[PDB]
Amino acid sequence: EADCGLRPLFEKKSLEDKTERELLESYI
Amino acid sequence: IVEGSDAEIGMSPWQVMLFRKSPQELLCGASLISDRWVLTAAHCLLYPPWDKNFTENDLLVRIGKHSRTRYERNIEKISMLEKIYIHPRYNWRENLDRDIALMKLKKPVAFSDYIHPVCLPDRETAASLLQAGYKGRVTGWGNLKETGQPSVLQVVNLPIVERPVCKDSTRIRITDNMFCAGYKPDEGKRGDACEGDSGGPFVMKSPFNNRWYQMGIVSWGEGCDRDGKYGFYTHVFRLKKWIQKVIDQFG
Amino acid sequence: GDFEEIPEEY
Ligand SMILES: N[C@H](Cc1ccccc1)C(=O)N1CCC[C@H]1C(=O)NCc1ccccc1
Ligand code: NA
Ligand code: NA
Repeated sequence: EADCGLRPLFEKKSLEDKTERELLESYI
Repeated sequence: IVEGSDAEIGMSPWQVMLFRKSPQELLCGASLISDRWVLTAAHCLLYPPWDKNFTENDLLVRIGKHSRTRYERNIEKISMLEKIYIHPRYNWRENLDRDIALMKLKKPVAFSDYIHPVCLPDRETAASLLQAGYKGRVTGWGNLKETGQPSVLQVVNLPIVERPVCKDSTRIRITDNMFCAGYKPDEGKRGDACEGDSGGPFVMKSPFNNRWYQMGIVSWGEGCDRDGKYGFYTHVFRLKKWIQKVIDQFG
Repeated sequence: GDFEEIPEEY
């Protein structure tokens, strides 16, 4: 649905989890 | 999960545990894709070589969990199955081609801080993100080693591997409905899915819209975290039409 | 035999 993939305790609060940046950095 | 870490609270709110009713035990991972649909691997429900053939009433879905074995009162929700749908061309005889199944819940699950659906990829997100070297994230309550068991949900980030390296790592015939992921021996780092992680999601966070997408389903591996071997994942976007047809027809 | 018993209701 419209809100899929946005986690209440991270994206919805603009908080990052401890390893998502590892994913972003691989998207070269 | 081998060589992963404890998840953060709420890190994977689409994570689902498929739970056997008697004997009460973990059967597989799975994922929440709407308030009434759960995605998993077909082999979690149907695998005749191992005399596995589960029916709706054999199972429960536990959503919002963190701890593997505890009943997480006031956090997790437990749902019954209304119907199981396995891909009609799932190949259990040979190589687990099209290793995908859908489960419809009897009643909608209430979303919360711990329960929230993952997105499924459209063609453009798939084409952009399913590239060798790009990393996804695998989660599950399966074994910590090839043969303890984890106290809580485990997470590991792993790079997608080039299709020739996937193919050259195994004698099994690989199809376009699969991809493989994991580090190579010379990369230092390691990690893999293992027994019990079957059916759980491989997810990627889109840098275009900052949403999580489920690109893969944990399907098969020869051993766990062996050097020179890789985990194989059902290619969710390649099977999207079937997913859509099921949800369109059966709601 | 690992798991905490879940509520009977389920
Ligand atoms: N070891 C087999 C390999 C295989 C592959 C394709 C056809 C027949 C056998 C396997 O992974 N199996 C046999 C059927 C279930 C699946 C499994 O254990 N998957 C769980 C798993 C996923 C990723 C890494 C390790 C284990
Ligand atoms: Na080969
Ligand atoms: Na490996």
